[PDB]
Amino acid sequence: RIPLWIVATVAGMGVIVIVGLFFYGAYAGLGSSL
Amino acid sequence: PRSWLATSHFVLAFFFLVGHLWHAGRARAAAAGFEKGIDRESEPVLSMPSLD
Amino acid sequence: METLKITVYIVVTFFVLLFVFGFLSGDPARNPKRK
Amino acid sequence: METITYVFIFACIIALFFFAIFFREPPRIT
Amino acid sequence: LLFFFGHIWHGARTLFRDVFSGIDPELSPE
Amino acid sequence: MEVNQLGLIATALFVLVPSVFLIILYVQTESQQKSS
Amino acid sequence: MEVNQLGLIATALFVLVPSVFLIILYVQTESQQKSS
Amino acid sequence: GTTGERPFSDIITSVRYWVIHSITIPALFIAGWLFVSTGLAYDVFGTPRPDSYYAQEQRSIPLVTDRFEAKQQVETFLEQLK
Amino acid sequence: VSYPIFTVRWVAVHTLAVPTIFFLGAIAAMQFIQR
Amino acid sequence: SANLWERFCNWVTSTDNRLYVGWFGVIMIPTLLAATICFVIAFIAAPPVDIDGIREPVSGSLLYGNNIITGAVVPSSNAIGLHFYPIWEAASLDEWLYNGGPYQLIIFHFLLGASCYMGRQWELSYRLGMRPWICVAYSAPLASAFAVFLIYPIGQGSFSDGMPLGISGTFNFMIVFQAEHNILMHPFHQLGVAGVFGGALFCAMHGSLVTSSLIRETTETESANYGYKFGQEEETYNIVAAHGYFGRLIFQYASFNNSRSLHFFLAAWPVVGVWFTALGISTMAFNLNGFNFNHSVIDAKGNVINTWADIINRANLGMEVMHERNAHNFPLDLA
Amino acid sequence: MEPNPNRQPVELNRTSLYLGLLLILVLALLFSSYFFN
Amino acid sequence: GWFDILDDWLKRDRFVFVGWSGILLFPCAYLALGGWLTGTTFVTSWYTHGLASSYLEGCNFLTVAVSTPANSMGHSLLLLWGPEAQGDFTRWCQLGGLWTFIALHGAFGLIGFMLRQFEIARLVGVRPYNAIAFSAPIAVFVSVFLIYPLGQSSWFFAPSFGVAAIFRFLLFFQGFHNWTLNPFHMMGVAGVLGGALLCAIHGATVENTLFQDGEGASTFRAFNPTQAEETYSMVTANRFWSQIFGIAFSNKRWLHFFMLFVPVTGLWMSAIGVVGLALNLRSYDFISQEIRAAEDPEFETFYTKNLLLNEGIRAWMAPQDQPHENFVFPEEVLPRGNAL
Amino acid sequence: GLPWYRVHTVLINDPGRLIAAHLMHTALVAGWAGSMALYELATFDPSDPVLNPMWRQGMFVLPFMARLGVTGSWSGWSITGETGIDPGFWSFEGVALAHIVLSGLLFLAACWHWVYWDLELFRDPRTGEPALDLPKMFGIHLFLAGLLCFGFGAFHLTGLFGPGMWVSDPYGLTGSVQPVAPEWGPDGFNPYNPGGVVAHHIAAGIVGIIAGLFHILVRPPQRLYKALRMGNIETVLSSSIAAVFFAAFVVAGT
Amino acid sequence: ARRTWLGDILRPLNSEYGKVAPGWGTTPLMAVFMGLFLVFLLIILEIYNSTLILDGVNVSWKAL
Ligand code: CLA
Ligand code: CLA
Ligand code: CLA
Ligand SMILES: C=Cc1c(C)c2cc3nc(c4c5[nH]c(cc6nc(cc1[nH]2)C(C)=C6CC)c(C)c5C(=O)[C@@H]4C(=O)OC)[C@@H](CCC(=O)OC/C=C(\C)CCC[C@H](C)CCC[C@H](C)CCCC(C)C)[C@@H]3C
Ligand SMILES: CCCCCCCCCCCCCCCC(=O)O[C@H](COC(=O)CCCCCCCCCCCC)CO[C@@H]1O[C@@H](CO)[C@H](O)[C@H](O)[C@@H]1O
Ligand SMILES: CC1=C(/C=C/C(C)=C/C=C/C(C)=C/C=C/C=C(C)/C=C/C=C(C)/C=C/C2=C(C)CCCC2(C)C)C(C)(C)CCC1
Ligand SMILES: CC1=C(/C=C/C(C)=C/C=C/C(C)=C/C=C/C=C(C)/C=C/C=C(C)/C=C/C2=C(C)CCCC2(C)C)C(C)(C)CCC1
Ligand SMILES: CC1=C(/C=C/C(C)=C/C=C/C(C)=C/C=C/C=C(C)/C=C/C=C(C)/C=C/C2=C(C)CCCC2(C)C)C(C)(C)CCC1
Ligand SMILES: CCCCCCCCCCCCO[C@@H]1O[C@H](CO)[C@@H](O[C@H]2O[C@H](CO)[C@@H](O)[C@H](O)[C@H]2O)[C@H](O)[C@H]1O
Ligand SMILES: [Fe+2]
Repeated sequence: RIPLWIVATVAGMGVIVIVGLFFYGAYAGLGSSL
Repeated sequence: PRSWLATSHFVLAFFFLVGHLWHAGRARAAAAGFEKGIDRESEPVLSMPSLD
Repeated sequence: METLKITVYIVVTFFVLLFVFGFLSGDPARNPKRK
Repeated sequence: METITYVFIFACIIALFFFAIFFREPPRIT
Repeated sequence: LLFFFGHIWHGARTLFRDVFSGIDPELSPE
Repeated sequence: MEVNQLGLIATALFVLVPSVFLIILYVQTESQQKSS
Repeated sequence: MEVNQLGLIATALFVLVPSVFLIILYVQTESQQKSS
Repeated sequence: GTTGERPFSDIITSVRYWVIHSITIPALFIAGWLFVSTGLAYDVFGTPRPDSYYAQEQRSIPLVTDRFEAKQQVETFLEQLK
Repeated sequence: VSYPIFTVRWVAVHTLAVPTIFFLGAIAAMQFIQR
Repeated sequence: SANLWERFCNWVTSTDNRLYVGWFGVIMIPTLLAATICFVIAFIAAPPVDIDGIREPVSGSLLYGNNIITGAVVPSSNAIGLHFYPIWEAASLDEWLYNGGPYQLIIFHFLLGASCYMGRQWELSYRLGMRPWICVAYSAPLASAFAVFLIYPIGQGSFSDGMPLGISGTFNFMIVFQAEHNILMHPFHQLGVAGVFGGALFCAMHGSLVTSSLIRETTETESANYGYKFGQEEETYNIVAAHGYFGRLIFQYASFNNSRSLHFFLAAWPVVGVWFTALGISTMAFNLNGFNFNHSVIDAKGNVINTWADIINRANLGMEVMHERNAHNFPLDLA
Repeated sequence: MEPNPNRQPVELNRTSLYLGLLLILVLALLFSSYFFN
Repeated sequence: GWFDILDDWLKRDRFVFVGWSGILLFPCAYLALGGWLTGTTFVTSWYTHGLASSYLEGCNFLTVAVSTPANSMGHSLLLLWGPEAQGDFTRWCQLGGLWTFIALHGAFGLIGFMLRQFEIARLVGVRPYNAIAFSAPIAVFVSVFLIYPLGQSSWFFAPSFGVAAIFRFLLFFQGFHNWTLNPFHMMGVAGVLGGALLCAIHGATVENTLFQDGEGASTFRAFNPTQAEETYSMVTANRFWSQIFGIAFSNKRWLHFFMLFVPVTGLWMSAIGVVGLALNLRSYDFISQEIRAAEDPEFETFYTKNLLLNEGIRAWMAPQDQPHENFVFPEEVLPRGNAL
Repeated sequence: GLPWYRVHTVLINDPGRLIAAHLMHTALVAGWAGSMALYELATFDPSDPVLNPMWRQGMFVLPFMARLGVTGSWSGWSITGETGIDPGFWSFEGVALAHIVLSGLLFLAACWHWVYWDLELFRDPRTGEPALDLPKMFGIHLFLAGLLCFGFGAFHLTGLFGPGMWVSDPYGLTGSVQPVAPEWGPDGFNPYNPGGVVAHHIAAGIVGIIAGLFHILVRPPQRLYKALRMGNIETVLSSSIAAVFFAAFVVAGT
Repeated sequence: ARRTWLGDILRPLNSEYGKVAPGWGTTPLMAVFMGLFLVFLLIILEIYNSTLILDGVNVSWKAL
């Protein structure tokens, strides 16, 4: 039913987001330097 | 900027030298024509006087 | 000390020459069978 | 006396290099 | 710590003698 | 230099002894074909 | 006692070295009959 | 060689799969988000909230200094924290 | 074929999958904890 | 004859010369012999060398108070910097020695030969009709030897910096580098470690597994090694029994079964990884150092909470401070 | 007493000789400095 | 009688093998990797040491860790139900219970995983040179995370399960034990480092010595996973190296054993070394050098140089790194060069 | 060719040349044992047990002879520093002597067993092949072991028949060799209570005697004899090496 | 072979070579003593580690 190349990219871009939300957290977060 | 620049380009610069070898080495053997493996039937080595 | 500089250059040039020519001497040719 | 002891073991590695190369048992095709 | 290796070696050499000299030539279902 | 006085021996034996052990074996091997 | 510091080596080598020369020959002899 | 049981390639592609998981996955994600969000996590793992390391002054660290009476010590440490 | 729905492997694949997402959600939540 | 040159070019290129002197080798051979010979003498006898800029000469040779572990060939002086200091540029050998002349002679030569050594590692393959790329795997170490001996100094401004030829001074290069670049905290080194650590890990695996699936062809009282004969026809172990086990250790698809695909992963993992560290040293050569998390995790009031990153930095300062005790006149270490 | 059955010959090839000397001599270049101390 | 019925069940060729060994390998392994992942994001190292060690606190992937327990704890096992924790899980988290928990579970986890290599090997019928090879890592972890500390004052001095929390363990060693000058660590390196070289020179030799058994360029397919002739030419290889380095293999069986011995041996020597640093039986100094430098103030070797670095690493680090010691070093005591 | 690292394989089925081998190892360890003793006696300074006690002088074997009762020399001095006492024969010199003699006998015995290696008692009566009944073998040894273990705790440590053991006070100021009384209470499990060292060798000795007879009498379940490849002497080696390293890790810790 | 006085008085000991009880013989009794031994060491290990304090025990140099 649901194609691989479509399960992938969705999830892929998906993790790029959560891992990006993490990278934003570096600044502003508690681990920020402010 | 002087850091960022000089830094990035050494990486690029380098990898490209690696790249150079990679292709110069491949195209220089794709020509003699054996970039896909030694010819079982006629192994150049097998016809050379041993050194011991 | 100057003589040593001369010598070395002469010496380094001799080898740099050999190298450049040796490859110019049609190196592609040297191999099992140049397809 | 140490200098000498160090330079010896070294001179030995170097002579052992010669022998291991130019005096091995040739790897004959079987 | 050096005798632990002895244990793990001889032990394994006991429960494995049947193969100590190499796997049984010709096999399948692996 | 104030070196350890037993160093010259600790190093000498540590080389000869096992090193000779090997020489013995090797040669005694060769002679199993009359060699040496 | 104020002994010669190289005595312990001069004696050690003077024993091992030639003594080993003989051990080598003997054993390499035995093996010319597979022995050892 | 021997290839047994329900395959992944298929299962990932199965509509039933996403039917089932497009509930479960975010469920867990929001379930844990609240674990932190609620501040529950803090209390579960005695981890200090940004405003609970030193009481206004005490530039001194609350360091456990002895086993056996270790706990009572930690307690009073939180105490002082007013 | 008639593959089963709940296998030993499923028990495994979930013990790591369930906690993770729970965490990824918790961790993604911290990114907003401040001061 | 047929003009010796024509002939010369055939010997130089002999495919059956005990050691393959090649066109690259025509340089590698004298260059490495100049370096190797000067190193060996320098290391045995050689006056203390005013490494840093001051006049606090360090002795590295054996005849001057060292042992194999402490001894080394010391880097050319800081007063010299990046300037080219060959023997003919000295007023006398003594000057040349006191200022560290031996170092430059030794590294410029080792780097030249080690390069041709890389080129040679291609020429022979060609002459033997084999695939190339071996020389590309060797570009990792070389790249690391280049970083540490040439790139790092070009960045810092002097060969006085840049790993010294000696066991203990190598530890020096490191302990200081850390304090100056916080390298352990740089992505490129961590990849270097994953590479070097990983590489070993797999070297044990490959070597392990294969040995574990050799085909019984020897008694119990004779080496397993004899079961193989040089050049022998077919394989010498069951690459399927191998995968049969390893696959089951973790899980089938989390394993290999293609010698070619397996062996490539062996030469790519450590090479790619080691390249990076070379790119780390080469990068931190221009002062783009490791990560810096000092005074992050600050609390509600503003108190700094200290993370392991700080105990690190605390130990780094200690290095920063004591190193080169007599070479600083001003607050910031910008060299 | 008479001949003993269990009894094989011993062996060590050139390569092993060479690899041994390398191991010995090198272990010696390593530890010698800590022996002289 | 049912033992077998069970044995049968356990030894069934599933996706992820199990085995009797698994009845240990998984209960622990998971339970350990689990505790790490937990402590790494949730629990703190504030009462134990004095730092933020998790995500919830503000730490990032590099700066997080499950940091050892307080020094005042000792070599206590820290059993959740023991004298210290007194059953209270949360406090258990605060006193550093999560460390002995990870350490000990991971420990039995490596025991489990080796038994596995030994269980699967016996079944599939192959030699066990992979459970033997794996002794090398047992040595490292069993001596670096268990023996070492047992030799010192408490667990507080063991590595801490963290990226930086390790780099710290590295410098500490350089600074107090002067590790890099230890012959055993040296071998350690010579092995890990050269094991990498083997694992890369062999990989490249194989790939650039392949016979042609395909038509295209991507020669990965040309290898029949099925038996027969060698895929590359050992004969050609042996030739290459021998003329370009003088020495060269010529016995695949020996080559692959060497590849097992090199990296394994070196991590073993690496271990013995640390077993020594547990008793502070380090290789710190060369007396011959010290005596000379004490008398003659113009004698300087890269040796002495490095020793000053250590003095610095200890002086400036010690204070925040060993809180239970209440160190107080007035600015006038701190050893320092000039200017800096 | 047999590899060098296997040369000693020629004994995996020569109970005579094995016992001969094992006899030589023991003989050497005794040699060394008394050997060490003498070296230390030839360099130990007894003049001051206050500020220059044996442990300052890098003494390794001397302390072990002290713990069990040997505390004096034929030279008239005591390790506690007592005015002209008199060990029996059992002085540090005596102990060293005894050992030097033992390693002598063991050496000779090690030869007899090498020449006369083909002893009937070594071959399976049913077959013409050599063989050792390890299970009964073990039971016999464990019997003796425990028998001896008991004896050591019962008569030696107790002073019932022999000296005691080195017992001191909380601050090593008054240590000496006194006879210790067993202690079965729970405190006898406190590593610092000598009475525990006595009660142990008395209990574990009996528990060791009982267990011996058992193995001397009861045969190994079919299943187990197969499992732990019994009958293969090399399975005993792995089992001992495992305990020997266990014992080790425990003596290193204490 | 070569029998001898001592050799004979011993023969009956090294005589039941392959001899073996049937099936799972005493194995379960063995599994009980083992698990029993195991827990005891844990009791020791935990006394020495003071992770199990007892009245009158106390693990310090203190005693005599
Ligand atoms: C309890 C004692 C013990 C005993 C009786 C044995 C017995 C045996 N071992 Mg094992 N072994 C042990 C402990 C023991 N081992 C330990 C602790 C380890 C881990 C290091 C090993 C590792 C080991 C390996 C890796 C191998 C054996 C092999 C063998 C068999 C042949 C040995 C041989 O050829 O030696 C002859 C040895 C030499 C010529 C060299 C000796 C070199 C060392 C480095 C010198 C040290 C010398 C010094 C005097 C020793 C003092 C000892 C110290 C503990 C006090 C033999 C059955 C071999 C085998 O299985 O064969 C098929 C084999 O390959 N063993
Ligand atoms: C004839 C009997 C005999 C006697 C009375 C002695 C007596 C002595 N020996 Mg000597 N020894 C002997 C034979 C003997 N030895 C032999 C045959 C050898 C080998 C050649 C040695 C080798 C030797 C050495 C190398 C050393 C001594 C030392 C000593 C002195 C005390 C050291 C000590 O505390 O050991 C205590 C010993 C033990 C801890 C043994 C018990 C071992 C474990 C705990 C038990 C294993 C049991 C097993 C698992 C079975 C299960 C038991 C069951 C009940 C549950 C002591 C004077 C020491 C000394 O000071 O030298 C002068 C020393 O360093 N001896
Ligand atoms: C259980 C082992 C043991 C122990 C703990 C001791 C302990 C002690 N000895 Mg005794 N000794 C022993 C065995 C032991 N000895 C043996 C078997 C002998 C006979 C040779 C001696 C002979 C002896 C003498 C002659 C003297 C002592 C002295 C001493 C004391 C001083 C410490 C010292 O000498 O450090 C020195 C230790 C070292 C630096 C050794 C380190 C070992 C290196 C690392 C091994 C080599 C590495 C290896 C080759 C690596 C290869 C790896 C491979 C995988 C490739 C100390 C109490 C001295 C004394 O009387 O004190 C006042 C003294 O003069 N001992
Ligand atoms: C650099 C670090 C390093 C790592 C991370 C590592 C990892 C691994 N090696 C394995 C194997 C091997 N490694 C081998 C040789 C080597 N391995 C080396 C170095 C490493 N090896 C070296 C130097 C060698 C010598 C060459 C061999 C020969 C094998 C194998 O056969 C085996 C394999 O299958 O190969 C792929 C795998 C075993 C899985 C397992 O035990 O599960 C069971 C245990 C679990 C799940 C619990 C973890 C236990 C530890 C004690 C707890 C750590 C705590 C946290 C979980 C993590 C710490 C966090 C960090 C930030 C510090 C595992 C992936
Ligand atoms: C002062 C500083 C000291 C530095 C020390 C450096 C040590 C590095 C040497 C590498 C170790 C060898 C590892 C492979 C083992 C092997 O396999 O080589 C063996 C020869 O070994 C040896 O005795 C090798 C002796 C070392 C030679 C040094 C090379 C010098 C370079 C010259 C440059 C030319 C321009 C013999 O080969 C084997 O021989 C047989 C073994 O039974 C089988 O055929 C095997 O498959 C294999 O062919
Ligand atoms: C993991 C993985 C994966 C994944 C992937 C992914 C996830 C991807 C993604 C991707 C993406 C996600 C992409 C995107 C792209 C895009 C593009 C390419 C774009 C372009 C654009 C443009 C050009 C624009 C323009 C403009 C605008 C918009 C605005 C206004 C202005 C202008 C006009 C400028 C795969 C499957 C491979 C497989 C393996 C694994
Ligand atoms: C402790 C404990 C316990 C338990 C617990 C557990 C078991 C847990 C688990 C947990 C888990 C199991 C978790 C997990 C988590 C995870 C995470 C959080 C992850 C993340 C990841 C990431 C973030 C990634 C990324 C990446 C990378 C690395 C690379 C490539 C790319 C990417 C980007 C994708 C109990 C109760 C018994 C008791 C007490 C203690
Ligand atoms: C280098 C070293 C080592 C080693 C060493 C050893 C192992 C030694 C041994 C030694 C020994 C092992 C010795 C022995 C000795 C012996 C002796 C000295 C004996 C004697 C004997 C005698 C004198 C006898 C006599 C007699 C007879 C025959 C008959 C009867 C009668 C009489 C008793 C008179 C160690 C590892 C620690 C560490 C590192 C270094
Ligand atoms: C392929 C091999 C390459 C080898 C290259 C080197 C070849 C020359 C080898 C020379 C060997 C002897 O080298 C010589 O040893 C003696 C010790 O024995 C050293 O002498 C050393 O000890 C003596 C005391 O015994 C001291 O007074 C002296 O001050 C100290 O330097 C010499 O300073 C060193 O020059
Ligand atoms: Fe391979």
